[PDB]
Amino acid sequence: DSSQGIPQLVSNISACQVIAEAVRTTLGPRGMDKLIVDGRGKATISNDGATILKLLDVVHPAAKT
Amino acid sequence: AETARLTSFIGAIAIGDLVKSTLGPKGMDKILLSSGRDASLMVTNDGATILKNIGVDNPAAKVLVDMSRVQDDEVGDGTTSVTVLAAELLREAESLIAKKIHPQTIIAGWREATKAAREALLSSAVDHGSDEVKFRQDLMNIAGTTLSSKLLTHHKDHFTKLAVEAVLRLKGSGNLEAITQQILDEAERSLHDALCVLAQTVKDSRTVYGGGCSEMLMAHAVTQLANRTPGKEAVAMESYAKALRMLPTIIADNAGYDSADLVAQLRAAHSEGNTTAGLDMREGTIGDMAILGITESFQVKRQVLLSAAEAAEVILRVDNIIKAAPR
Amino acid sequence: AETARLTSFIGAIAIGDLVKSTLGPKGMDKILLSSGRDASLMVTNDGATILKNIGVDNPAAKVLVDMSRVQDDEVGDGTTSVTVLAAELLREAESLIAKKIHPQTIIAGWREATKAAREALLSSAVDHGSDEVKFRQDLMNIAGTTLSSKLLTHHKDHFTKLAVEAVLRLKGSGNLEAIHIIKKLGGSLADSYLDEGFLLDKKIGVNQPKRIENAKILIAAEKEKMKEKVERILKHGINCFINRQLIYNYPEQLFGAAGVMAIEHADFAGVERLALVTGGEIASTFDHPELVKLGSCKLIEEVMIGEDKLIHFSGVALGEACTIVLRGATQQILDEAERSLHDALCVLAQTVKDSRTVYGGGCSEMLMAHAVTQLANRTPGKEAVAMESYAKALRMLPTIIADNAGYDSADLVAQLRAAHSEGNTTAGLDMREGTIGDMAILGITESFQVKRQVLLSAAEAAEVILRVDNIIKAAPR
Amino acid sequence: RLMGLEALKSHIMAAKAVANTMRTSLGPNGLDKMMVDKDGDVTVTNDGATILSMMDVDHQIAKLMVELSKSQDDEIGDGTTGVVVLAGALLEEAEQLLDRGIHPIRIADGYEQAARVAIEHLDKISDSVLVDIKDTEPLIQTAKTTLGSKVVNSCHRQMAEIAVNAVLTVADMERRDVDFELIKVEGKVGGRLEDTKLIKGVIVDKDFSHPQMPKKVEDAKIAILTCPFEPPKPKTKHKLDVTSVEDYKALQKYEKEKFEEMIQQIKETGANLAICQWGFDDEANHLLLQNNLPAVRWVGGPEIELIAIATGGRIVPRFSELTAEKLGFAGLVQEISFGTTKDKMLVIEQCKNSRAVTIFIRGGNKMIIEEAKRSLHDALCVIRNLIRDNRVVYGGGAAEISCALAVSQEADKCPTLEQYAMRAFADALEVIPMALSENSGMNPIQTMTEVRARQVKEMNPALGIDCLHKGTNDMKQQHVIETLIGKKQQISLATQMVRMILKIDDIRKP
Amino acid sequence: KPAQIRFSNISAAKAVADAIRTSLGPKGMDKMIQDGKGDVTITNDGATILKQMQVLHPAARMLVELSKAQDIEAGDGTTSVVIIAGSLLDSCTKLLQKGIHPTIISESFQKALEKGIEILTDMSRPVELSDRETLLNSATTSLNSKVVSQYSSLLSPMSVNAVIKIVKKLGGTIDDCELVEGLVLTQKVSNSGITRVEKAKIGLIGCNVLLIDLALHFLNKMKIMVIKDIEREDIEFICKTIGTKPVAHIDQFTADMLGSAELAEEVKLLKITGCASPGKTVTIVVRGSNKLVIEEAERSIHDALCVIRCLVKKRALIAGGGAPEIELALRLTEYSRTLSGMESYCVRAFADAMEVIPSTLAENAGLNPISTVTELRNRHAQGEKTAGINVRKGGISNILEELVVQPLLVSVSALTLATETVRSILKIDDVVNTR
Amino acid sequence: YQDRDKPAQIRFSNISAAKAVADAIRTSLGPKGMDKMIQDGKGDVTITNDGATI
Repeated sequence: DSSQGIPQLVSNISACQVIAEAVRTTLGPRGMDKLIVDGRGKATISNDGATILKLLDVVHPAAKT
Repeated sequence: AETARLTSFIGAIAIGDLVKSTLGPKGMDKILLSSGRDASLMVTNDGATILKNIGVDNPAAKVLVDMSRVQDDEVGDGTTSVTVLAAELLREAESLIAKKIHPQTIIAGWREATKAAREALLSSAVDHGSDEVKFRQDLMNIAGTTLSSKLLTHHKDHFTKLAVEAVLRLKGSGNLEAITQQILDEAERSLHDALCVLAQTVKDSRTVYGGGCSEMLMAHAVTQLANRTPGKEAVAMESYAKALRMLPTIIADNAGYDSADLVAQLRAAHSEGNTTAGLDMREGTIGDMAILGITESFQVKRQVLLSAAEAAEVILRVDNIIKAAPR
Repeated sequence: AETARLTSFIGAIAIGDLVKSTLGPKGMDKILLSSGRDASLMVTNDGATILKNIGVDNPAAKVLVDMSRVQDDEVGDGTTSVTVLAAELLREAESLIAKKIHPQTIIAGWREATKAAREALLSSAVDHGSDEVKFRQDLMNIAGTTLSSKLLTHHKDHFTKLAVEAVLRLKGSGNLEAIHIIKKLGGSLADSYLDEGFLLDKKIGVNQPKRIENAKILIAAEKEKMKEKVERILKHGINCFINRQLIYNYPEQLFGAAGVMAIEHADFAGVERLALVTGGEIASTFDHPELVKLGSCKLIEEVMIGEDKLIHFSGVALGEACTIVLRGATQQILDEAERSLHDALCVLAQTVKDSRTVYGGGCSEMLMAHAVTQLANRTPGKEAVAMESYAKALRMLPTIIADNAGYDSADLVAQLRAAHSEGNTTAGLDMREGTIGDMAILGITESFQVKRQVLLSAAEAAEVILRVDNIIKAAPR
Repeated sequence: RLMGLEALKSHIMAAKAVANTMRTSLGPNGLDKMMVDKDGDVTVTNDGATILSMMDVDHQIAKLMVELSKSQDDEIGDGTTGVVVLAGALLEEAEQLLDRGIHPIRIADGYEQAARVAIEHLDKISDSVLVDIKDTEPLIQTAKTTLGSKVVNSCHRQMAEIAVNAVLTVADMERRDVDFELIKVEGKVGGRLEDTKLIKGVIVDKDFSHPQMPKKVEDAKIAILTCPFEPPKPKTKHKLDVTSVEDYKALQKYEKEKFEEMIQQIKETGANLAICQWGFDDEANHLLLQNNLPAVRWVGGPEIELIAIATGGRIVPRFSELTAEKLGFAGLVQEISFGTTKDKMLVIEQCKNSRAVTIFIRGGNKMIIEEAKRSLHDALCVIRNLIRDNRVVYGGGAAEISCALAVSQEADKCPTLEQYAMRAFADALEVIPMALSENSGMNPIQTMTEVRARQVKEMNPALGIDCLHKGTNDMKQQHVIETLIGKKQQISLATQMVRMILKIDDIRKP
Repeated sequence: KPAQIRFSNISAAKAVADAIRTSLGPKGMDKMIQDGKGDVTITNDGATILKQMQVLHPAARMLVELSKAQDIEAGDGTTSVVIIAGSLLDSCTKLLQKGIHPTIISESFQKALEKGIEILTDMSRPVELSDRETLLNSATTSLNSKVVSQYSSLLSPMSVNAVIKIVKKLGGTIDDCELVEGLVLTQKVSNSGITRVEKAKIGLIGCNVLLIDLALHFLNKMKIMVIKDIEREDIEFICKTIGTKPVAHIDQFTADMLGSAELAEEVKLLKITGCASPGKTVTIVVRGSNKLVIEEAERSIHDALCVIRCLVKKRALIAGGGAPEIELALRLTEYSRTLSGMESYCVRAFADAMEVIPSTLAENAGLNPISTVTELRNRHAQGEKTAGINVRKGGISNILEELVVQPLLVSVSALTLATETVRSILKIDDVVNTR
Repeated sequence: YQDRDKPAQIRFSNISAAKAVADAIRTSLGPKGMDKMIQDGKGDVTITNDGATI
């Protein structure tokens, strides 16, 4: 599992775009809310950027940065 | 046996549902386009023009078109009413066959029903021994019903004065030959169909209540005949009456009204006296046909009663078809 | 919504079409066999026993069987007509929805139809206040129809006589506690005995007396403790004692010095039924002496029937009680004999409280259809179609009995319509010869309260299905 | 996954599934539903909350619809189905605006803009009932109509009087603070709906320790203990140790000193009724006959605390700490049996206006008694809301049709992108009464807009709808009235449901 | 299940309007059509889009004729008729889901169509037909949106003074035009040598001017002007202008089949003035350099006469850019509040169908589709139809002050032929093929 | 006839099921009748002419 060069950077570029798109509509006071569900079924409705990323838990390393 | 029985009943039901929409004053339109002639696309709502141009391949349905065409040549109006009464009979009759009922026994139950059904027409029909002003005024109701569901709804009452007075000036038998383009093609067609019905009313002044009144009265007598008949013939009378009850049920649905209430109320109305109630297609309610001034010819209703019943006796009796090699 | 309405009706239609063949006296049989057991094989034609044993997974069809259990526990007869009549009402109702008819609109006409139907049963209800000889003739026709399509159809002439005799021996309230039923081996179906002094199906003791005078019925370290409990009984001053459990011989002999007849191993009905017949009391606790009601019985005789000692009482308070002694070869026949007897006494007891009766054999059902169709003369539009469907459902009740008997159902049933319309509200189907005849001439009739209860339970059980439109299935646990 | 235009199109249809199922169970002519419980049990009802309580659905969009019922039943209760119809009806029209190109935020705010216009119109057409004067005449008659939409209409009159008096006894109309915890609903099988009783106190299904005890205690003395008056035993087994007759005759006299001490201790303290947890033996009950003091046995766990609130008693652990202050107070305690049933519940009556009553429901069926529990609890919401606001608006579809025109007329006065939301909120409010006519089996639309001309052309006041198959419209003459607090909450809680779903445009779960 | 055909006719007609809607207005989007021969074309004129669609479904076949019907009645707003009918059926699907019959919707639109013309009558401004200054402003304003908009100020009055045939040839320019009371042809008088004849008598085959090798020589001996190679389109006009009749036989040539003319010469066109016969005719001489310029010059005057014909029937003017459509969508919403039955919900849906016209022009103008129509509803509620959509500048402005006007007949005919065609679709239960 | 509900088809399955049992033992009728073979799953084979054991 290895890859380098120009296309490797595109995987990290397009991967970081998905994290932003997940919390793109939460910026501002009138931003949209998001729903995340854990294994217990508890649904949390909120527009806090720090709470969204704390529960998403993306395995991709570029998103963890 | 079983392959040929359904070719006749389902082969005729498709022709019945074909013209189920053009029934009533608010009858729907119909689109037609032949093969190879793309410019022949047109739109109409006339039942006599729908079936005459449509090619038929099922042999059981070809006789239904020929028998109904007699209504178009001799009477000139009500051709759609013949096919609807026929298909509704064969639809319920197909369920009687599922209950182990022979087709020949059903025909015997219909011949007894047509006797009581015709007895209801005579009791409801209104002759004119005098009061020609009331006869001539009622002729406009005969001419008013024939021009229903046509393009002449703008001058509908204007043309009723033209056909009614045209026969009063001839003073002869029913020969009518002695008396854009699409607007004139429909006008001359309905003019010939209105004068042909008028010739019968001047010969036979008897006239019955229209707007679904005469159809329900024929059903009440047959339903009363069910209690004056043997067993197996009583069920054939119930099915014959259920078809007559569904005659205005289709005119109500085509008019957009709730056919489950307005049509079903006339049953309770005509059951215990009150042999005048009918459907009001303008207001969408029930009123006195004598007061509102709606009536139809008795000779025409008797013809559709006999023609649709006779067209059904042939298709119901047959259950096997022989097909020869095409030439 | 589209799939849910059909699942409730089609699920209910299957239960009705399952047991519709058992309708009428010439009903069909039905094989019952559980999967994985050979001894559970059995065949019967009782509609109440078919649906009670068979399982149903559809919830809409489950309530149809549940409401039938109310008809079986209370009335005991006509259980099949409830589920049947409730079924064809749904068959036509499914056809009305195709005609742009709402389920709620159908309940509106049915509530009006049940009145025209219930009134028709009332107008034909023939009361019998006098002529006890003829009233006795009436009780045989209700008893003879209950035992129709049962195991005892061949010997109906014998059981109908022991059933109506027990009614005349009672001649009062409809309490079936006074009528005891004895099950004993030996004898054929026609070898059934009968008694009037409340004969019991239990033997007692080793050497007990078969005759006693002025008996007082009191119902309820081995040699030292049993003697103490016997002293608790002698303080009451009785000559006859009943106990629910078995009585040991040692305390049984102490009664011999005073002459107290020791009755042992009394069941549930043996204690409750004798509470009213002998005029005693339950008295489950007998620790405190002289604080309970002591019975009264003149002669406690013993007549040996069925190769087993049976206790016969006499001189009891309100001694209109009696005992219908059934006799068969084995227990499987005594099981079928007891259920058909008690079910016959239920509708018979209903007749003593309400002597009104209507003409059966399809006669009353057709009159209900005419009064409803007569009610269609004064009704709104949409309800006229609902009452039409309720009428055709009642017309198909004898259509099924004619098919179960093999006769042409299209002729015999449809002929009754022309018979009842212009007078002559007595013609019904004669199942023996398979023709139409007057019920008053043949002497066939049923209870008015039984025909009214099935008419109400069938109109109510179907009222619950029409109000359902969507099914909701949760997670099974 | 689901972002942008395709996000709410799957969420709206996910919420419409709950609306289209329950839109037919609205009104008195509502079609019931079939319940398949987890344990195979089956029932049929028409309550909106009971449908949502049993709907085990996994879709998260629809899961939040159940959370609305937890707070709506305490305030509204009766109109539980109508709020979901408007919730799905608003989302139906919202999908028409999402295709136009409006963001969900402007739609959630536009409905809040239109919801205040409707609440403003409700206060205008609201008519007082008990303004400046308290009376029980129309309060009971309005409750008779609340029970008319159920199967309990046969004996609804006697049940309405018991419910109205139960509130006024424990709660005050002037204070306007009604407590549901003080009113408990009990029930036993046996009898009919007209056999309902009202016990000013609390009742438990437990008999006395001996039939020879007094069946009527007039004194205000109730002893509440967890250890009965007898030789002390643990919660499981006494297990008296006996080897031979030597110990049997010495331990018998030790309990003899205990039988004479604790039985006589009931008179030393002044108690009469002994509500104990564990039961008494035959030996302990023999001395109570000479003392003339009844006692209750086998009193359950939570049954102890229910008596301490109404009677004002205290839970004592042992007989040593008994005194006069720790006794409960009651007017009359009695034992009432039902034919031949051995229930013998402990009937405790205060014989005065106490702050705890109990409505004992009787009936020949448990499911009908259970159906009467909710039909009565819904009446408390109509009584409680009437106490907080005597004003009321005529329900049965008259308010929504009148509220729709007031909102539609105010839509033209807003040059803003929420204008289409004001037009859609009006058409969505018309669907709640349109469902009442469809469940009645009539033409919904022709029955719907016929009232519009009546509330505009004929007269300005609002008229009802022929839902109960009565003579005609104008249900004011038929005495079918809904609460003003309920109509304001039904439109308010519905906008809150739409406000929570429009702001969510993505679902994520591992 | 008759819903199988009513649902298909809607979706079939919906697909036609969903495509051509982008070409709405002068600032509309073009299209890329691929012809069967292989070549393509780039054109935004809607009359050419649907003419090349080659539709097959009957529902879409009616929309092709719907556009052609507007071309004869009003002649303007050809694409606006298909968009209204396309949006109406889009709303009808919402009605059929409620359980409404198609016939109930037809008579409900009869009330919307009845109240639809009323809303346009109160807002429209009547004008005087005899005032040519109003005929010139009403004609020249709309002519600016045509292809040849620079030479519109000079082609408009040539239609005023004529009210009609238009002669065109290559050479010259557009600015020069002349009104001929008689008739003019695009042919020559070859091989005749006179080319100038006074006291002329004309007879279509004594007769000096013949309007049809050995026959060329003999006809020159008697000094008779021979004019041949005349198509049939000119035979219908010359008969009414000068009073001639056709002669299909040599023996049928007599005095009753001739005409008269004070002058008939070739000044190469045949200027023939002095008809001297009862009638009402005029011919306009048009010049131009290229062939593509004269073809568009004919459409400039021919489309100009459509506006003159609109003012004669309807002597009224209305604002452009969907201005009166906002009043139509708002006032019908209020009329539905007083109605009952199934007519209220149908009149409401009829108003929502017209809201898409200004929303689509807002799309083709680059503005927001929602904020454009939502702001105009209040501007019309408190104001009038003065404010609207201005596509030239790309913003909301006073349309009456922006010099944009259309006649009352264009918007009226667009709604009558559209609503009547929808009712024809509602009156269809099913279609069957014959032979 | 149409005869949607087919309870008579259920009777033929009851006839053909009972018909096979009689046809099997049909040839073992009388003293001069044929003999039949009975093989057990374990392999025990026996041939006899007793009509009851078959």
